[PDB]
Parts: sequence; C-alpha cells; structure tokens
Amino acid sequence: MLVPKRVKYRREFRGNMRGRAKGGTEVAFGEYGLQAVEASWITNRQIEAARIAMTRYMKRGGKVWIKIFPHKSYTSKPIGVRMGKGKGAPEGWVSPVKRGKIMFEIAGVPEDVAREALRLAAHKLPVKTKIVKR
Amino acid sequence: STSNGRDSESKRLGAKRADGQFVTGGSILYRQRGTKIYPGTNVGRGGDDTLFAKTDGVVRFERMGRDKKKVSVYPE
Amino acid sequence: RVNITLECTECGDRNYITTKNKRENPERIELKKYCPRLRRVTLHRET
Amino acid sequence: NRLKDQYLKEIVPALMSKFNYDSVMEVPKIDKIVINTGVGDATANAKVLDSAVEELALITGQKPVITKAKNSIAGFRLREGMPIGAKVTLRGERMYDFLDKLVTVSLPRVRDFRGVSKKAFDGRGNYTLGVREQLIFPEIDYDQVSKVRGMDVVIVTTAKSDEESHELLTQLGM
Amino acid sequence: ITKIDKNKVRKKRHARVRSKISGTESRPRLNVFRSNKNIYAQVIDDVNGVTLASASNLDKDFGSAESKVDAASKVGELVAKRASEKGITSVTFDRGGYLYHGRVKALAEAARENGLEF
Amino acid sequence: MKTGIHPEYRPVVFVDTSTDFKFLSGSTKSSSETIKWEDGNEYPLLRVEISSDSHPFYATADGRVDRFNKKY
RNA sequence: CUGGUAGUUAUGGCGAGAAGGUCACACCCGUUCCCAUCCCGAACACGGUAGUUAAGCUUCUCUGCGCCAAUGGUAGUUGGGGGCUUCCCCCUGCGAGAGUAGGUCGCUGCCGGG
RNA sequence: UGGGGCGGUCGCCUCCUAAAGAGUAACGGAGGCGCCCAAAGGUUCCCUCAGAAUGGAUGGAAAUCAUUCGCAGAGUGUAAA
RNA sequence: GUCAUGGAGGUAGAGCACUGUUUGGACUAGGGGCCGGUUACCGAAUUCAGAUAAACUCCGAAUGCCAUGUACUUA
Ligand SMILES: [Mg+2]
Ligand SMILES: [Mg+2]
Ligand SMILES: [Mg+2]
Ligand SMILES: [Mg+2]
Ligand SMILES: [Mg+2]
Ligand SMILES: [Mg+2]
Ligand SMILES: [Mg+2]
Ligand SMILES: [Mg+2]
Ligand SMILES: [Mg+2]
Ligand SMILES: [Mg+2]
Ligand SMILES: [Mg+2]
Ligand SMILES: [Zn+2]
Repeated sequence: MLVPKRVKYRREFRGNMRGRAKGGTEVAFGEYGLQAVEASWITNRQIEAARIAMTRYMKRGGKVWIKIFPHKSYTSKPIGVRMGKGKGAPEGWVSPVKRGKIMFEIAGVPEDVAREALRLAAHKLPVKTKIVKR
Repeated sequence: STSNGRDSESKRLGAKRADGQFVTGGSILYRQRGTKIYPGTNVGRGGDDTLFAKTDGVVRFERMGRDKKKVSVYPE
Repeated sequence: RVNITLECTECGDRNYITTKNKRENPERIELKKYCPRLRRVTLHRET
Repeated sequence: NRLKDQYLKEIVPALMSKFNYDSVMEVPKIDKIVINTGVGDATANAKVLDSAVEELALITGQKPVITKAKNSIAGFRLREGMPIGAKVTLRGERMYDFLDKLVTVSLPRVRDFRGVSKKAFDGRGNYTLGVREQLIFPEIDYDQVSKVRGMDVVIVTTAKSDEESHELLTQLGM
Repeated sequence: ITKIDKNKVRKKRHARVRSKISGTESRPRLNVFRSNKNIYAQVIDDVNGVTLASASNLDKDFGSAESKVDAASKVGELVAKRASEKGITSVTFDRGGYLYHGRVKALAEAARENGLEF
Repeated sequence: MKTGIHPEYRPVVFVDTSTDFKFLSGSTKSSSETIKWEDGNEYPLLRVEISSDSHPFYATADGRVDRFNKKY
C-alpha cells in the first residue's frame, strides 16, 4: 500500500481529468511501459495488485518502475445516513491518471517476457492500456 | 456535527478609479492590505494603506523597478 | 488593566480618559496635555 | 610594548624575505582579540557572574561586555534575557602587552605549555587558544578565585592562509 | 578579517536621508562631499539634474586654511555668495550620509551667516 | 578610554627569580617595588617565577633541594 | 583623463584575470583639542602625510553563473455547430508556459580639477 | 434544520470554494477574537537576520565567542492573508 | 453596440524558483560497536534524472471589467 506519510489537509476536492497528460508521456528509465489510453482514478490497491502480478511473472528478475503515486484521498458516508452534517471520513487514496500517462516501466528482460508481464498487469487496472517501447 | 461554518465580511478591496480618468483631490484610488501598489506623484497613503489623490488630475498606473508598481496623479 | 480619567490641576475638570495596568502602574499617572478651557498645556493627574 | 620594539624592527623584514611579497602592506597584522568565558551555569545563580567579570577585568585591563542569549533552548532550562558569559575586545597597545605577559609568564604557569597545539587554527589564518585553567595569568587572585570556568583566547590576523598565520606566531614566540 | 569599506557603507546612509530630502527649481538641494583632506560643496536640483553652484578647497583663489575645520567655513562663505548670485535664497541641507558634528557642520553655519536660508 | 569607569592599569617591569630578567610589561599591581630602569619613564618592579627567560620549552629551595640536602 | 552627483526593468549583477595612479580618491599615522565605544580611536570624530598601489577605486578580456529574448509549433480559450457525455470532435478569431536561435562584462545628464 | 426531536450553531476577524474588477450559497474545508503595551506610542541618530562549515574548555547534537558563505530560508505582542 | 488606445486584477494552462506530497541513482556527513569496511544500529544534508497540489507560484492567456475619444451607428 502506497500512502503519504503525512498530509497538510485531510479533506480534498475531487478535481477533473480532462485533457492530455501534463508530463511523463515518454518512457525514460526502462525499455517498455504501459500507456493509458483512457483516464480514470487508480487506487493504491490496484497498483499493488498490478505490481505483484508483473513482478511475479519475471521470477524476481529485471527492474520495475512505478511512475504514479496516490497523493489524493477520498471520503465516504455510512449506509443509512442522510445528506448533510459535514463531510465524510476519509477512506482511501487515488491517483488521477490522464490519457497518455506512462504508469509502469520495465527493463532487464527479453522482449517476449516484457510483452507478457505487462498484459498480466493491464488486467488489474480499470483503464484501456497500451505497450510502447523506447 | 461538524465544526467550521464561520467566515468574515468582505471588505471590497481593489482599484476604485481607472487609468486616464480625471479625479478630484481627496478621492480614493486603491484599497489594499499592505502595499501592493506604492504611492506616486501627488498621491499619499492612508493609515490602512489606502492610496488617495492629493490634487486634481488624471490617474496614471505606472511601473517602478522590475518587481514594483505605483500610481500617480498628473495635473492637466 | 482598567480605565482611568485625567483631571486638570488648575481647572479641576476631567478632560481625558485613558487606560493603565494597575499591577504595573499602581501610582497616579501624570501627563502634560492640552487643556481646552485655558488653551494651554497643563499637567494632568489621574483622579 | 617591547613587541613593537621586536615586531616592526625585525619581524617585518623577515616576512617579506621568507614569502616574497610584492609590497609591504601584505605583511600580516594582529587585528583584535576576545576573551570569552561562558558562565551558562549562572542561569540559576546570580552571584557567580559578579566575580568572574571582575576577575577578567583585572586579567585584561578593560571592562568585560556582559553578553546575553540569542535563541531559546528547552533542554537547558534557559530562555531569553539572562546573561550568559562575557567578553573583552581590547586593541592597540594593550594588544601586545597582553600577549607580552601571555607568552612569557602566563604560558609557563600552566602544567605543560609544551604541547605544540598546531591544530587549533580556524583554517583562514586565526589561532584560538583555549586556556581553561584560571591560574596561568600572574595577576588573578588565586585564593579569591571561588570557581574555575573555562576561557577562550582568539587571535585574528590579516594572514590569508595558515602557513603565514602559523609563521607569525612562531616569530612572536609560540 | 575583511577590511571595512568606509565609502560604500556611507552610500547606504546617504540613500536614507535622500528618501526625505530632494531638490526642486524653487528650493534646490545643498550636497556635501567630505574626504580625508578635501571638502566639496554642490548645489543640485533633482527635477532635471544640474549643478547650480560649486566651491571647495580646489577653488580658483582664496587659499587660507587652519586645521581643515575652518577651511570648510571658508568654503561655505564662497558657495553662499556664488549661489545667491543667481537668486537662490532658500535651500535644503543634504548631509551626504555624514554626521552633523565637525567639518560638515561648520560648513552649514557659514552659509546661514551669509545670504542663505536653510 | 571612558574616564573613571575602567580599572587601574600601569606598565610594570618584571624580573625572573632565576635570572633577574629585565622584562618591560604592563599590569595592574604595584608589587610595593619600583626601580628606575630607562630613566625618564620609571617602571615598578614585580618579581615572577620561572618564565620565558629560562623556560625549558621556550630548583632553588623546596622540592629537590630538601631532597638532595636530606639524603646526601 | 579624473572626483563628485542623477536618470534608465541586472542587456547594468556576480565570478574570474591583467594594468594604473599619493594630479584626485584611498589605505596610513596618533588621540592634545570636539565627539564616541552596554568595553575597545575597530567604527563615529579629530591634526598631518613617514610609507604603499596589497586592497578600495578606475580602465581592459570573457558566456562560467545569472539576466533579456524572438520565429515556428503546441496547450488553453470567446463565438458557432455536432457526439457514443469520468469526456470528446469540427470551423473562425485570440493565443501561452517550457525549449531554442540570438543579445549582454552597460547606455545617457550636469559640475570641478587635468 | 435534506420531516420534527437529540446533537451542533447564533456577534466579529483571516484564508479556500469564488469561475484573473467588486459581490456570491450549503448542518462546505481550515483557524482565531470579547485582549495587551506608560512602552510594544512620537521623534532624532545608528545597523541587519535564520542557518551551516571550521577553531575551540567547563559545556555534549544545540548555551558564549572568532572567521567565511548567506535576498531573507529570520523577525514583525497574537490567528491567517 | 462596435473600433482604436491605456490600465487594475493571478482563473485555464503551465512550472518546480518557495511550501507541502513523492520515485530511482550518486554521495552513505555522522558515533559510538563489530571485523580502513558495515554504516546491515540510518539517509541527516548536497547532486542528477522524473513526478504532484482548492487553501504552492519564477510565469501566465481567451474572456469579462474600469476609463478616454473628436470615430461610426443606434435610442
Ligand atoms: Mg499608522
Ligand atoms: Mg490604527
Ligand atoms: Mg530583473
Ligand atoms: Mg508563438
Ligand atoms: Mg515563451
Ligand atoms: Mg470573474
Ligand atoms: Mg473577485
Ligand atoms: Mg470558536
Ligand atoms: Mg513593533
Ligand atoms: Mg484593451
Ligand atoms: Mg492546473
Ligand atoms: Zn485646565
């Protein structure tokens, strides 16, 4: 679980994810990467699930980079609670991913392993992805 | 349930006269906290940093050095 | 910290009101203030 | 006093010969000295500072400048306002007369002045002696001295680098 | 220790007195420059930046000095006469960042004793 | 040199007990002795123990003298 | 040529290197006088120039740091119109930020001595 | 008053929401106030902070002193701008 | 109402120059142990590359706003 150690403000706006990615749309460290085609929120539980699946397939070989981090939090209300009387307690952490953002990077493995470890991870995310090379 | 809900009363700061406009002496040209704009020629500063005209003329918003600004009144 | 009044030393009329700390200034404060009746500066002492 | 009779007469030409200076203005000088003791234990006792400042004045010959505290530190039950130590900044004829007794009668009064102590240089060319025993100077009253705190003696010079700073004190006697 | 800079620190002080003292056509500014041996007097208006008068130890004539403290008083006598020649009567005294104790001071009374109003 | 407030101070010539080394200096103690070295500017006399005159880095009564006289 | 004193968004600053001069300006020498040190003639103030261009200062070289700065392209967006609406597309007008070519070791006014 | 009750709030100041003039709501998101100072007010004169490196004695990671770097990384009675 | 000219104002966008959040290298400053390393009992600071922000800003629009005009049209 990727969580910030501390935050200035517990509550936060939700924002919007319209427009192409601000930066990081080119693979820099590794040789292969997942490029998001659509845009949606990505929680830290989905990052961990996609990280283990891609690492395990390599038998702990090569190197793995995570290009996103869940800075933003979100809240919720219990069932049976009317509207109003403040804001809900925080529940989790998300990372708004815009289209074109590179999410993971891979190096140190042959192409066939790289093209396969990425698709196992891509089935754990709610976005439409792509595989790109340097 | 919930704290918060308190807020102050808006103080209506900002520019009160336009560049190139004739103003009578004593008229307020700018209300501010601190000195966002410095007084210039024929312009004083009040107790709470309001800029007022000391004589009749045309308002001119001019530029001091690279990171500063001032307002002056030039008699016609 | 209380509220005090200053009294002229010739007219005897109370012209000014100020404040002072009663624990730090237990004495009776004296100041030289303009007295409207005589139109001259005059020593004023707290009542 | 005699240091003028010993520095200007023969020390001045020696530096130029040994270093090949372009002009005479590059021969290093002695600018100022300070005598900082530090009585931080007096944050609770107001009687220690009276004797130490008086004792330091007789050792030097000028009024000590009672210092204060700059920042508040929690772990030493100390805050702003109370005095912490004092210093004297003498200059002029007293500059060499103080060193006149310091390198002649004060140093031998120590248990062992022969300790080289060549690593005490700031790195820009200033020597800071740290004599802590309050008995070296033969002017302080030994019996009247109640406590024993530590002291600093700082030599600042117009020497750009260490070798000509160390060289000067060698010719002056150190 | 870095050697102190006597003139440069004065410019900081001279800029402080200049925030409230300025020269105009009606009332010019009387500035003073003091060196280790010479004292220079100048009259300036800042509306257009010209010199209206100037006198010092380097003048054409009138060479008579004593302790270079009443020599300034001699300078003040000349600058007051030269300034009043063109009709300048009221001026403001600019210290130049110095104090108002010795040579800079005694220069001022020389102008006041003559036809000049501060 | 603010007047009066500063403590007393006056140059005094010291002499080593081992060699009577004339050493012009300054101090704040009269030492009840005054000489006329360098006539025209008289200096008091204040004796001192081993100093730079005979310092080793730069035995008279007690210590060894009792030790040698006793055991020899 | 030099010493003052101003204007101008550092293209003017910082750093590095060389030269020069007691005609100026400096460093300098001492504290009798005036004045001053929470102490110290260090500074402020006072009387002269034994010595030196080490410094300050004034000139000359740079792109090392910094600063200024286009053209093209892109993001965004007023108005009009369409979709399958976490948002997207088309037409017209405006049009950045970042990056780059390039520029910079200042330019003007008055007075006094040479 | 997302029915009423229970709970919470009721006047003033600062910030975001607030859509680059001003204004702008919610039981929206964060904090303070109901004072204090006879100097912490007026004026004249003067100078410059935090931190770090090194040198040192009580005294260590930090007390005081000395040099260098240092556009404010300090301070501005108290909350924020 | 449009046109021309002049201003005040930090949103969209962007950026990391400050403040928070943050990824991978270099460098492991350190001080007491173990046998100069291990700092495996740590990243404290500096640097390289890459991100993030309603209550961040070295920057910064389109619009809207306040004026001037003797311009053209219009009530
Ligand atoms: Mg006020
Ligand atoms: Mg007020
Ligand atoms: Mg600039
Ligand atoms: Mg363009
Ligand atoms: Mg641009
Ligand atoms: Mg608006
Ligand atoms: Mg507004
Ligand atoms: Mg409350
Ligand atoms: Mg204050
Ligand atoms: Mg316009
Ligand atoms: Mg944005
Ligand atoms: Zn009366």
